[PDB]
This record gives sequence, structure tokens and C-alpha cells, in this order.
Amino acid sequence: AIPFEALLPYGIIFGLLTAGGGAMQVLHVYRNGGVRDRFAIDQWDSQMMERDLRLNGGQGRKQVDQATAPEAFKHNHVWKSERPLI
Amino acid sequence: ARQGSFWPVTFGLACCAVEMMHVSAPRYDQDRLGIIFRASPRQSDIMIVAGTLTNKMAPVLRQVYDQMPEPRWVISMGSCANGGGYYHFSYSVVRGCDRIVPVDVYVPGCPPTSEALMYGVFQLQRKMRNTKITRMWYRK
Amino acid sequence: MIINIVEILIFLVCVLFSVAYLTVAERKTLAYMQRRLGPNFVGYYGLLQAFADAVKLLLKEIVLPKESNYIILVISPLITLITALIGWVVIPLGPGITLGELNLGILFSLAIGSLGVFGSLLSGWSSNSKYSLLGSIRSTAQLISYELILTSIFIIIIMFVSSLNITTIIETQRVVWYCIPLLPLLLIFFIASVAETARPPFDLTESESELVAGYFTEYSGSPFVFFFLAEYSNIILISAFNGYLLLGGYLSFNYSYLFNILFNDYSYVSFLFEGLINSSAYAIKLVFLMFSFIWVRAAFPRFTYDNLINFCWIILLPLLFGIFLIIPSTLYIFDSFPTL
Amino acid sequence: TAAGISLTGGRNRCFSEWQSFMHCTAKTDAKSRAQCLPNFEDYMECLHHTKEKARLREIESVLKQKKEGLEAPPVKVIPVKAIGLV
Amino acid sequence: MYLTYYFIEITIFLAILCTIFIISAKNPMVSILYMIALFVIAAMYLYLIGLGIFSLLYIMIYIGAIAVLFLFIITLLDINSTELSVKSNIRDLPLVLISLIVLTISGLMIYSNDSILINKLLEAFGNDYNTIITQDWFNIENTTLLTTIGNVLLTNNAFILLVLAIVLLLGIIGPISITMKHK
Amino acid sequence: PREAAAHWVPFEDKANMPDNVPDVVEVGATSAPLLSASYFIGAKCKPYNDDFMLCREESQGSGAIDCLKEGRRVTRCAVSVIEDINKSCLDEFRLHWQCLEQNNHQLSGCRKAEALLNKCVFTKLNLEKKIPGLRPDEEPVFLKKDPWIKPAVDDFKSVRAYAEAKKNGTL
Amino acid sequence: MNTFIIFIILIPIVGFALLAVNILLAVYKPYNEKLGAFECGLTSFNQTRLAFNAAFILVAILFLPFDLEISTLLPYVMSIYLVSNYGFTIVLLFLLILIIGFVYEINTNALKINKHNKPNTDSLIYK
Amino acid sequence: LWARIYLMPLLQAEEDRQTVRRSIAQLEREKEIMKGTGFDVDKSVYNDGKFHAPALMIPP
Amino acid sequence: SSSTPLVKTSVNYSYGDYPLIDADPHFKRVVGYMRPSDYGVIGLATAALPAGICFAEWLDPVKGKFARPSVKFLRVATMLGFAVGFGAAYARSSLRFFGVTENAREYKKDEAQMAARKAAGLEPYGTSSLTPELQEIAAKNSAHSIAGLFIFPWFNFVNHPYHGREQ
Amino acid sequence: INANPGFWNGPFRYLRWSAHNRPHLFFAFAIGIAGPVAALTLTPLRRKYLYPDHSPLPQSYPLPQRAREGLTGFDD
Ligand SMILES: CCCCCCCCCCCCCCCCCC(=O)OC[C@H](COP(=O)(O)OCCN)OC(=O)CCCCCCCCCCCCCCCCC
Ligand code: SF4
Repeated sequence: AIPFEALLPYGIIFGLLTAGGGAMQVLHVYRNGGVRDRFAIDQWDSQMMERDLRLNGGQGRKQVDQATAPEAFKHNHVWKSERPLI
Repeated sequence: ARQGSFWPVTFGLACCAVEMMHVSAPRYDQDRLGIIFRASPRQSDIMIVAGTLTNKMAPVLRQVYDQMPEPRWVISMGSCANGGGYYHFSYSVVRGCDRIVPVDVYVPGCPPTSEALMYGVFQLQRKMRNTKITRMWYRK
Repeated sequence: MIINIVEILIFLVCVLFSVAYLTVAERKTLAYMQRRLGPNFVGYYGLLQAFADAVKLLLKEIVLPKESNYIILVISPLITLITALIGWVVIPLGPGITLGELNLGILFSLAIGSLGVFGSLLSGWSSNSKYSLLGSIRSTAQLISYELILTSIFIIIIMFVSSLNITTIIETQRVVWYCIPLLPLLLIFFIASVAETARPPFDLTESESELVAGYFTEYSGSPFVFFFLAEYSNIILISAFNGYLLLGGYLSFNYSYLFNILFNDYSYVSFLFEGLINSSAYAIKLVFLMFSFIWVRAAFPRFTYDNLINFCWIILLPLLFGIFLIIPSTLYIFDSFPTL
Repeated sequence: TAAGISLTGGRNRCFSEWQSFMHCTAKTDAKSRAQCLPNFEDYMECLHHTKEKARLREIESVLKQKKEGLEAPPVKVIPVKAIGLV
Repeated sequence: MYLTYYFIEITIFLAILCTIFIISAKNPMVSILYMIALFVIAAMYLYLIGLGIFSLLYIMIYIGAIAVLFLFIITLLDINSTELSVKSNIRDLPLVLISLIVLTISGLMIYSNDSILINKLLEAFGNDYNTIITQDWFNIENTTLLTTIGNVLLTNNAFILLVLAIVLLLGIIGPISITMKHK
Repeated sequence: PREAAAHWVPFEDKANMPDNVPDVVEVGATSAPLLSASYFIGAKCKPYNDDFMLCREESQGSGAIDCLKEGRRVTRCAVSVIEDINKSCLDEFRLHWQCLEQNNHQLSGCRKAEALLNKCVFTKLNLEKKIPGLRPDEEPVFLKKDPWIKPAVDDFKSVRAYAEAKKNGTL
Repeated sequence: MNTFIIFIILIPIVGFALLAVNILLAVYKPYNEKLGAFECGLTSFNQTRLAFNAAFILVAILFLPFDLEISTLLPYVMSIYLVSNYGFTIVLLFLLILIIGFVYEINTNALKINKHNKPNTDSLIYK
Repeated sequence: LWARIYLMPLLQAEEDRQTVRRSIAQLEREKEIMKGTGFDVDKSVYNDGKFHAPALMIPP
Repeated sequence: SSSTPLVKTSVNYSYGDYPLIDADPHFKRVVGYMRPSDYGVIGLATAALPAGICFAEWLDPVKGKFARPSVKFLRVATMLGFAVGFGAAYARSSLRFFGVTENAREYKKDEAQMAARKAAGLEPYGTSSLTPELQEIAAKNSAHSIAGLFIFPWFNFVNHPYHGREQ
Repeated sequence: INANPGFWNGPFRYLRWSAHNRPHLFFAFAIGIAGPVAALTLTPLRRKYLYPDHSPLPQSYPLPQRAREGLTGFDD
């Protein structure tokens, strides 16, 4: 019937790609801080992630919810200075 | 590493070449040993002179042997390939490839049984156990 | 900084192993198709055969013949190696799990498969022989001629998504796969995939040409291990392309109800379990596909170059023009254009 | 044609100055376009920023000559991983 | 942090360097390989300026079709070539130097509009001011650059796409019609 | 309008708005709370946002300085909406935007917490979530039953709360 | 520092390392009869230039005008929603202008190589 | 799409006030640099009377 | 909503003596309003191409002896003649919309048909399945394209709201 | 051996001959001609019977055409 010796290197390939994907997802979640990745990022979404990084204070996507923003928040606004492009 | 991968050039030319294709057959497999015929001497570890050697082919047999990279062996399959054989007293024959190429294992048999060719391969792999390439440089 | 270097280490070491055991699995299954065992003399059940080949192959010397440019002879393995290996970034092993997530990953996947032709053609001129050069001509002409219909199949699939991102395609695919509406496209993408690597249904160079061992006949050692790695990386890479745009990338079933039974909250065991399911689905797609490549190798003779060019340009490509016309017209007749 | 279409399909950076100049040329016959000069001057220096670079080198030549240098609310530069640090 | 500043200038220097190995290389196809390297330097500059889409269009179209065509020609055809001997091109060297100076400066001249000639050139070099990039929240969808090209090739300049179809047709008909030998 | 590329350097300025401009409270909500309360700040503050953009249209290139007085009021009224939605349903609002924290902030993946939040805000803050430009005999998409596009993983807290709201009969 | 550019820097160092372990660890030991190209165990003279068929060169000359269309269809496929009903017809006309040049190519049999293995068509008329 | 246009004026007013504040800060800073030697910091190089955000700053 | 031109447009800007009907007529209206002399022009050009080829062989034959041209050429002559007849037909009939030739026959038809669309409670120029920006761009493409009929055939199929006319 | 009748000698007999002996060209052209003929003749049937066309998506902030009436609230 079915030979285990033929399917054993396929068992290895299946296990290596499976353990690779599982370990990668755990590293992505540990990078975000317990939540999932953002798999497609708009210009609007990129500006919004920068705004959130300005809102919460330091941390990546802490995702605070407050009525009224703090006082360093009005002053920590950044402009981006781009070089000459010669 | 030199044993478990074991690549001969398929020089076999006559009676003893079909007997080599029984080492490729599904009863006496050679894939299960690690043997595959890379059919170019630039990649084969070893050569098998499997068949006769006439006087018209002795430079051709040497030019095929000249090319293979430097860890190289050769096994001489058959009785026509060691000492002329059945055609020993003939005008157009080389009395074995010992005159042309330096041979390490002689496999005797006029159709040397696929059992016996495989046994010659195991004998060559035993010669590869005691090659001592790195102990030699320590000057044992 | 520690977290991105350990992820790329683990993805490297998972892919560079899985291209080694592909060749072992190939000799195994090709043996059992032909009613004989594969290798079983090198590991407990024949495993780490490819490591025996590789460690011996690194010990053979490198010969550089007198007609050759020695640089070009050694740089075409490096560029074919890196080009067959750079394309492993953009595949997702789950939603937004890549090695660089960029907004246009198909255009990258399609520009790297364009860079792989050179290491054939350029390798023809190193050791310039008129019996070698013309074989490199035939190989390169076949290689580009089937890359055309490869690129075209891609653009027909991106008609449904209108986004060059790849995990966007796979998230789009959750409603239905793209193989089941577009069934003839699976068959012609499979045969164009078999062509693009020059597999031995569609080979002429390794066997039939005036060289006994293809365009890479005169080699030994590192220039052979790099080509050998690059061909099977190309195997699993075009298998990955089929895995995401035509079969489901990481998608198997819904698995919301099984989670609402098992789990209670988001935790690292839940992300681990979901990652195992997603990459298991992707791996079983990719493994059935490499088995299909090895399965079509077993049963068939090969092609004349005339048969090959008459196949691509006269048969498959007019049919493909009909496909270009019929599919946006079907998206047209019903009121459904895909939004960015 | 693509007269004022930007990279995102919007209006380009100097569209308003160009459309103001086109308002100026719409209501105006020839031999009276000499009044339409300041709209054109505004458009060309919107494109190339020539008067702006001239003014900035006029004030930069004074900036290097002071030993005091800067007595103002200063501009603080930050590294990219410190948008909302404090 | 400021190691990542001079990249553009590096590519300029690198691009300069590559052209000297194009025009002076003993083997032809080695110099065509240097041209492939120059396409790669161009695509580096196009990612570096902010146009990541084009870089992969250059690697697809120029490297993967035009260079493959060129290498494919040089293989199965006969081309003599002479080396860069000093004796044959030392007679060219003074007109080379004069044309380098004049064509370089005069290429740098028309970006500028003072009537005085020396003021035209110095405005070429006054770029060291850093443009300020401001965030405007007026755009709601990810219209990339390729989407906008597909909107302007297809509505406002559809006729240019259609005359372009006539050009691609001609690029099919022509090489065929030369290399047929009908009957 | 264009992205910063080739070694952009971020800089901030410690400075203050001048005397003649009054002070204004700014919004401290983040992308998932803001994307959650988007429809309700658009429902309460339609004429103020419209006044701002219409002023900014009528004074061309004036832009910044001459319609500042009205961009005060849009921020103030949206802060009013989010304070009221906090004090009304902090828990179910939180359930919604914590669902939106996963799934790429896709609104497609969080229907069952969205139903709870829309009911709670229509009951107490009496604002309704609507999609304009939608002519009749066209069903709004966050009302439909068996959509084609379902999320990968339903989050657990909102499935449990949705089943409990079924059992309570409030749904 | 994303993990995209570690990879494109990191594949080469692996390849350079494997090439280096071959150059360091294997012997070199060449001579003249080892050098020289391989053709089946026989040396021969190579001819300086050889002739070829026009279809061989025509495949890759003809390849590029079809490739340039396939990359011209790539701006449309991203903007297919915006140009509803209108850019559709323009892309139809573009593809049809291409298809008639393609049917020129397939009617001329440009890529086909004939065989001069004619079976002696002419019969035996005698005297 | 309707969610994002409901969010647009709320964020546009915030970036508006940042533009006004930092622009007036830059004008007053260049005024305090060029004190003494007569030079109009307040005059804008555009001939139109409308307000415009500064660009092209001195490398920090 | 899908009826606003959002443009400024010349109003009743006659191109000759006679008052204009449209600035570009739709293809359907041109095929509707063409005179029997226009179908005569079509028939003239269908008959003139094969008779022209047979004539031009009767002047100087191809192979030295006079034969008739094959039916293979007469079939393509008929096709290209219908093409010339239709191009001349469409151009003649569009001239009467522009007011450069006599259109007193067609102007009464347009009074009647614009009065019939008002009674039936529908748009004056058609509901089209395009956003108004695409209608404007599409009919900037199709405006006055009957000039340059020599280079390329181009027609109007978009139901866009402006045709150079009041109301 | 199978010879070409030509499209002109018999139309439907040529269509049958192309279907039996050149099936790649005949079906490539059949799949190609099924596209725009159906796009012409099947879409008004769909708009009359299956479902009418969707409403257009917004692209920017939708400005009304009004004249800034006074608003009360949030003065200070
Ligand atoms: C009404 C609607 C219209 C209906 C039609 C539908 C149209 C869409 C269908 C498209 C599917 C196309 C699939 C590819 C078709 C290839 C056609 C073909 O078989 O090649 C024909 C060719 C001979 O050409 P010819 O000259 O005409 O022969 C006449 C003999 N006197 O002979 C050859 O070239 C040799 C055959 C080569 C085939 C490649 C085989 C390689 C690999 C096979 C893949 C198998 C896949 C298995 C994968 C796993 C499956 C579980
Ligand atoms: S050794 Fe024996 S079987 Fe082999 S070729 Fe010679 S005679 Fe024949």
C-alpha cells in the first residue's frame, strides 16, 4: 500500500514549513505586543500609525483611549525634513 | 561523504554494460546505495571500464579519464577489461585497461554477476574507509 | 534587532533544508513509481542523503577549462543561486507573515523570475564552444518563451484583485479559490511552470543536446552545487506562486467554530496554533504540487524544440488571447469590477 | 491631458497658482497681459523656489556670523524611534 | 544615522564608474554585462528617490527583455572588436576633454532662467536646503502610482495608448518582414 | 501629499500657539477608537465638518489661518461625541475597538460586537449609523445576513457577549 | 533595519562562503589533458563561425514586442475599477490591435522551421 | 470609505493648527535672527496675499 | 447627480450659417437622421471599389492579358467600399448636426424628440453608466472627432450631458 | 490529408473543418469572440432583469453647494 519511506521526506518538508510558519507568527505577535500584523498598509494607514505612536507615548500600538489628549501631545508634532535629492 | 554519494561515469560499452543496467534494475538497485550515473566525467567520482578496450579507443578512454576531478578511482568490470579476456590474442585489443588507466578494484567475471559488480562496489567503498586524507597530512 | 535576525535565521534554515530534502524525496518517489526503493543506506531511513551529496560535492575540485572565462564560469552559479533564493521573501506563511511585506509583491516576484534567465545564457559563453553555445541558445529561447505566458497568467489573476500585494490576494481568496472558476488556467499554469524550470517533460538540454549533461556539463564542485540548489529552489518557488495565486495560500477551511470550542482568549498558544494551521495548509498545497512535478517527470518522453515552440506560440498563446478577452468581459457583463 | 494630475490622481503641488494664472489669462486679451505678470511669477517660484532659496541664503549668511547664534525657541531633532518618547 | 545620508551621491559616483567600464572592455559581452549593472544602479536610484514601482519595471523590462535580447544577439553572431589601445584614441582625447567640459556645463545650464550666464550655472549647485514634508489628510484610498498611470493612459491619453498599439504592432511586423525570405 | 524618501530627518519645534488664538482640546483617541466612533462623530458633527470644509473652500489658499475659528468647533464636537460614548457604553465600545485591533482594522471582521455597539448607542446616545449615497433596494452591508466575507477568527469576548445578549433578549 | 534587507545581504554571504569552502578545502592539481572542453571523449576543431536558422533569432527578437504589451496591460489591471465601462473598451481595442498583428505572425508561419526531407514528390515519367 | 471621510475634517483641523503654530514660530525665529540689519522677515516671496506654509529649511 | 456637466460650455455656437444641433451627436442619432441621399453615398462607395479595380485592370492589366480580378479581391473591395461609404455617410450626417450644411429637415426632428423626452420624464441626453468625471473625460475625447476622419475612425457612444446647448 | 476549402466557398462547412482539424485556432477565436459580443448583447438584459447598477463610490470629501449658514454651539 502506501509507502512510509517515500512520504517520510515529505513529512519532513511539511514539518519544517509548519514549524517555520508557527515560530514566525509567534515572533510577529511578540513584536507587536500580543496582537496581529497589519498585512496591507495604506498611506492613510501609515500616517495614522505614526499619529498613534505620537498619541500613546513611545509604544508601538498601545492603542490608548482617552477623552482629552495630554499636554506634551500638542508639542511633540514632527515635520519630516527631506534632503536635496540631487 | 565520499561513500554515501558515489557517482560513476557510464563508460560501459559492450556485454558488461547491460549487466551494469541490471545494477540499475529494480531487483538489484543502485539508487538505494547512493549510486547514480552522472554521464559526464567532469562530475563522476569514478569510472567503470565495463567492456573491451580496443586499440582505437585507448586514447579516448584516457581522455575520458583525464578529465575527472582529482579524488578519482576506477573499477575494472569484466574479464575483457582486465587482461584482454576472451580476445586476448587479437590484433585490435588492449590487454586490459591496466595499460591505460590506473585501476583500483578488479571485478572478475565475463558477465560479472550483478551480485559481483555490487560486491566490487562495496570493496571500493571499503577502500574509501581507509583513505585517510586528513590523517595523512599529519604524516602518520 | 534581535527579533528580526532570529526570524530570518529560522526562515533561511527552514527553506534551505526543505530544498535539500526535496531531492531526496524525488529519488524516493521516482523509485517507487518504478517499483524500487529509494536511498536507504545513508541515514536510518535514507534521510540526510542530500547532505552526503553536498559534503562530497564541496570536496571535489573545480576545473576551469582553457577556452573559458574563469570569472563568468564562477559568477553565473552565484547569480543563479541568489536569484533563485531572493524570491523567497515575498511568500506569506500566513496573513502578513513575509520576510518583507511590500505593497507590490507580485511585481517583485515577477521581476526576479525575469532575472533567472541570465545564468543559463551567460553560462553558455563561459567555455565558448559552438556545440555549447547553440544549446544555450535553445535553452534561453525556451525559457523566455514560457516566461511570457507565466507573466500573462499572473495578470489574468490580478484582474480579480486589482492589488499587487499578495496577502491581499489570499485574503480575497477566502470566499472562493481561483483554481475552481479558472480550471484550464491551472492546467496551463502547471505546464508553463514545468517549462520555466526546464523539467524533463519539457527538457531538451540535459538529455538531447550535443552536451551530455546540459549547458552545465563541464563543471565540478561549487559551480554544480549552486546550480543544483537553484533548480530545486526554482521548483518550490514556482510551486509557491501557484500556491498563492491559484490555489489557496494559507487557507484550508473556516475554523472559527473549532476555536470558539477550544480557546477562551488571545494568547501565545492561540497564535502558535493558528500559525501551525495556516502554514500546514500552505505546506500541503506546496507538497502536493512538488509531488505533481515528480509525478509528471516519471511518465513521459520529451520534446523537440520545434514541438516546443509550436506548443507555446501557436497553441497556448492564441488560447491565452481568448482568455484575455473573455475574463474582463465576464467581469464587465455583471456589475463587478474589483476595487483597490 | 494630465495637466494637473498628481501622483495619487489629485491636484499637484502648484495647481492653485497655475489655476490662478489661468483665471488671469482667461479674462484678458493680448496687449494687456502685462498685468498678468505677478501670477506667473508666483507660479514659477512655486515650481522652482528661486526667491525662497535666495531669501534663505541671505538669512543663512547672517546666521554663521553671530557668536551668540540662536536666542529663540529652538527646533529639536529626534531619532526615528523616538517620535512620542517623553 | 547619518551613514544613510550620502547614498544618492554614492550611486551617482557608482553610475559614473560603471560607464567607464562599458566603453572600455576587451570582450563585448563583458561590457554588456556592465550595462546590466548600470540598469541595477539606476533601479537603486529610483527606489532611493521614492519610486519603488519603477525600479521593478526597469528590472523587468530593460534587464529582462532588452539585455536578454542583446546577449542573445552577441552569442550566435560575429563581431570583431579592437582593444582600447592608447595609440588609436590618444588622438581623440583633446576633443573628448573639450566636449566633456562643454556638454556637461551646458547640460547643467538649462534648469535656470537668469539672463546672465554665470548665474545660470550656480543655481544648479544651490540645492542644500532641505524640503519640508507635511502630512495632509485629504486622500482616502490607496491610489498608488501605477493606479494613476492606469487612469491617465486609459482616459485622458487613451489615443496615446492606441497609437502605441500601432507602434507595438510595427515592432512585430518589421523584424518578421525583414527576416522572412517568403518562399 | 508626497511621501518622504531618501534620508528624511524628523524634527519638532518647542513653541506655542499665539495669544489671539484661544486654546482648544485635542482628540486623544487612537485609530481603532477613532475608526469605531467615526460614524457617530460623522452623524453628530455633519454641519460643523461641512462648515469647516466649506469655509476652507471659499477662502482659497487662505486655508490655514482664516478658517481656524471653525476647525475649533469640529474638534470640540467630536470630543463631545467620544466623551458621551465613553460614559454611555465604555465596555461595548471597548469590545468593538479591541476587536478592530486585530484583523488589520478591517470593519469586515467585527460584525457581532458592532451590532452590540450600534444598539447601545442608538438606545442611549440616540445616534444612528448610516451609509449615505445608498439608493433604496440596496441593502447596507453591515445589516446583511450570511455575508460572503467572514473573518478568519471570531474573537471570543464578542461571541460570548453576543450570545449573552441573545439570551437576555435585549437583541 | 527591516528583515527584508538582511536577506538580500545574507544570501550572498552564504554563497560566497560555500564557494570559499570549496576553494579552500578541495585540491587544485590541474594539467593540460584535464583542461579542454568536453565533447564525448573526443577533441575536435571548433569552427570559427557557424550558420543558424532565422527562427532561432526570430523567437527572441519577436519576444520583446509581446513582453512590452504584457507590461502595458499592467497599468490597467490596477485601475480597473476607476475606468468603469470606458477604459474597458480602450483596453479591448488595444488588445484587438495586438491580436491582428499576432494573426499576421501565425499566418506567415514565422517561427516554424521547415524540413528539407522531401519524399520525392515527382513521379516517374519515362522517355 | 465613508468612515474615512467622516474622520477627515477632525484630523485636518489638527494638522491645520500645527501648520499655523509652527509656521508663526519659524517666522518669529527668523525675525529674532535678523534683528539689527534691516530685512523684512514678515514679507512673503509670493505676490499673492494668501498665506503659505514655509519649506526648504536650513539643515539641522 | 449624473446630470450636472460641472463645466463651462459654448452655447449655441454655430459653426456655419445654420444653427447647430449637437456638439457631438451620439452614434445612434446620426444613424437615425441620415437622408436617402446618404444611403445613396454608401451604395456608391460599395459599388465604386470593385468596379474601380476592374476598371484599373482594364486600363493596364497585371499579367499582360486582360482577365477579371478574382472574387477574393471583389469581396474585400466590397467590404472596404462599405467602409468608405459609412465613413463618408457618418461625416456628412454629422455636418448637419454642426450647422455647417442644410439641416432644416433634421432640426424639426430634434424639436420633436427633445419635446418628447420632456413629456416622458427622463434625462435630456440619456442616463449613462459612468461617473460624471468619466462622462466629461470621455466626451473631451469624442468632441469634434469628425475632423481627422482621414487618420482614424472615432465615434461617440457615451451619453454625456453637454452638447453645446442651453437648458 | 485534409485540404483547406476556404471560408468563402462554404461558410459553415469551413467552420466545421476548422473545428475538426484546427481546434486550437477555432476555439481560441471562439473564446475570444464570446467576450465582446456578449458584452454588447447581454448587459442591457442584465440591467433590465437581474439587478440594476450600483451607486458610485465617493472619491474625495463631498462638498455641497451652499453658502455657510450660521451654526450655534461650542463657542468657548
Ligand atoms: C466550449 C468552450 C471551449 C472548450 C475548450 C476549452 C478551452 C480551454 C482549455 C484549455 C486547456 C489547455 C491545456 C493545454 C492544451 C494543450 C493542447 C495539446 O494537447 O497539445 C497538442 C499538441 C499537438 O498539436 P497538433 O499539431 O495540433 O497535433 C495534431 C496531430 N496531427 O501536442 C503537444 O504539444 C504535446 C502535449 C503537451 C502537453 C503538456 C503535458 C505536460 C504536463 C501535463 C500536465 C498534467 C497535469 C497533472 C497535474 C496533477 C493532476 C492531478
Ligand atoms: S567482459 Fe565478457 S560480457 Fe563483457 S564485453 Fe567482454 S566478453 Fe562481453
